Amino acid sequence: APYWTRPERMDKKLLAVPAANTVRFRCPAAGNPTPSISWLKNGREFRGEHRIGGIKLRHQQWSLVMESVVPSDRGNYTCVVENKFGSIRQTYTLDVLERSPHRPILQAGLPANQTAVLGSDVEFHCKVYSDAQPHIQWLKHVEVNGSKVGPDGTPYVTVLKTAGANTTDKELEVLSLHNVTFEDAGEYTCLAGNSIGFSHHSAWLVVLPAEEE
Amino acid sequence: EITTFTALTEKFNLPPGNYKKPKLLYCSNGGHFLRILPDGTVDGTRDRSDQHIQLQLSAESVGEVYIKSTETGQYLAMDTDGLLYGSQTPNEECLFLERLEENHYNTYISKKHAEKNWFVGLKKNGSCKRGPRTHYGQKAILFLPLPVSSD
Repeated sequence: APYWTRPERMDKKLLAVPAANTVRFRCPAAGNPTPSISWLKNGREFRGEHRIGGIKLRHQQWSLVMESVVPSDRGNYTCVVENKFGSIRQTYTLDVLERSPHRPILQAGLPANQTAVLGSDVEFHCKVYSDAQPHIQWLKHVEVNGSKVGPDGTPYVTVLKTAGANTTDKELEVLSLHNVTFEDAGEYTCLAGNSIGFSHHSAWLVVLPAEEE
Repeated sequence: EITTFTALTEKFNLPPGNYKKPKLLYCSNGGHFLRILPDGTVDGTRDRSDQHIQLQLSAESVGEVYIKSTETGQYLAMDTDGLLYGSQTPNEECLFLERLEENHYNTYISKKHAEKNWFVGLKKNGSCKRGPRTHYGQKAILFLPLPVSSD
């Protein structure tokens, strides 16, 4: 009859961890005679190389050491202690994340230059993966009395109201201009800020009258 | 080399606006999912079903962020004592400073009491940790985001 030599230390099956970092799943036991330790992935025999990097479990320490973990490893791992007089088993659910310690990444082409009639109401978009809480802003490349670039060598701009709300896409980042006089013809920038530096794209808008050619 | 459609026709190979969706705030210390109890007190829990672990973050400025629940609307905060509660209104008491530590774990520092380095960790049993109680280095303060459900 087998038993968990260390029960108290076995209620933590949730093991959320960062990628490429060795993991050690164990569950100490004993009995008469020494019971076997069976493993499995998701719920079926976990081969001693059942995956890349392979494993190296110490069937003696009642452990299952895995190195350089990967999201593809995230899977409720279960230990099985079977003995002639009894068979016990407990399961640990593993996960693996891959943090993106960068600035916000913004799909290209977005925003993208566009045109519109006066009094036309427009939008500009922005996809932004960004693990770290981003702080997206929409600038307007205004030109302070004379030049577009001030003594800081960096362009003059102005944060924009927001023009509306969420609505459309809960995955995008639009800016909605409305009566678009031949005054919003400047350049618009999407400045995605982040704990880890800033990222950003830009684009142009051009507005004309009502006939043409 | 396998692959699929979608990413092959995509225009961006990362989940767009993924910061808008809500997530759980694990805690490297125990195995808990930060919880802002309906009443208003905060604590730990493993119950991957606890209807009060679904946090919705956001940043009004770089690095500074609000931690919030998707059930109520409690703007988690830290009182002058070092107690994490859950204001109903957004206020200086509820602004945290987020940072992705080399151990790829995030840490929240009570912006207001930043100077003293008070974190939003969780004491082993899973109970909230008194501000002053935290120390930069203890797993208690090492939180690690998680998707609402498994896969």
